[PDB]
Amino acid sequence: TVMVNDYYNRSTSPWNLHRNEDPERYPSVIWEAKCRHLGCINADGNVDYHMNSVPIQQEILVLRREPPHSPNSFRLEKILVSVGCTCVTPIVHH
Amino acid sequence: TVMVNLPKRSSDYYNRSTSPWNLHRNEDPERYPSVIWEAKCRHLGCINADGNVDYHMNSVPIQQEILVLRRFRLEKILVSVGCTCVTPIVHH
Ligand SMILES: Clc1ncc(NCc2ccccc2)cc1-c1cccc2ncccc12
Ligand SMILES: Clc1ncc(NCc2ccccc2)cc1-c1cccc2ncccc12
Repeated sequence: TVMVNDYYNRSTSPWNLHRNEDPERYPSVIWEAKCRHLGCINADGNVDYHMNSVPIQQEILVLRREPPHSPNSFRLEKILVSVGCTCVTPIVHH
Repeated sequence: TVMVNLPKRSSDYYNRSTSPWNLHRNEDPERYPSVIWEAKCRHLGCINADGNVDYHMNSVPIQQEILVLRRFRLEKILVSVGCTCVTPIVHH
């Protein structure tokens, strides 16, 4: 316990941004990515299913009000967020 | 003033991507967490169907704003989490 005071439009695996809001959380608003397509954009600008768009996830630190509905008392929490998309081969080498 | 009660690589996307990336160690002993693993794109370009680097396309890092604790105050920093492939800006 302590005291405390456009490029994605040009991607071959493009995404949209989605508002993730939670007043019981700091930061209250987190911008999450959702891939537009299951395939990737090929050279003619069409979705190609020989490759797949996949979201990249990241574990983010967050402050959660503890106990519920407290203006100045928080607990440190980790959550998983989608930060963007990449284009991958659908097969795995494992 | 508020009261606060107090790295791995588990996905294979980094290697399966047309914009693959490596991880670099970002360490700060007066910070929580002290170690963060940041992505860096492997190539300037992206991998084509033949397995070769296409220098016309661009590999670019995906950044995310994250919360860290510094010796105790709260700070927001930007971190690279992966890379995507984009078509370049080719007009004014
Ligand atoms: Cl410009 C382009 N070039 C290649 C690809 N995918 C193929 C590829 C990926 C990696 C390495 C080699 C080749 C896609 C696009 C592309 C992206 C976004 C919008 C587009 N709108 C119209 C036309 C193309 C678009
Ligand atoms: Cl399998 C493959 N297929 C297509 C691409 N990029 C072209 C493309 C992108 C988007 C839409 C259409 C076409 C790249 C790869 C590829 C990716 C990763 C490693 C590889 N290692 C060897 C050979 C290919 C590899």
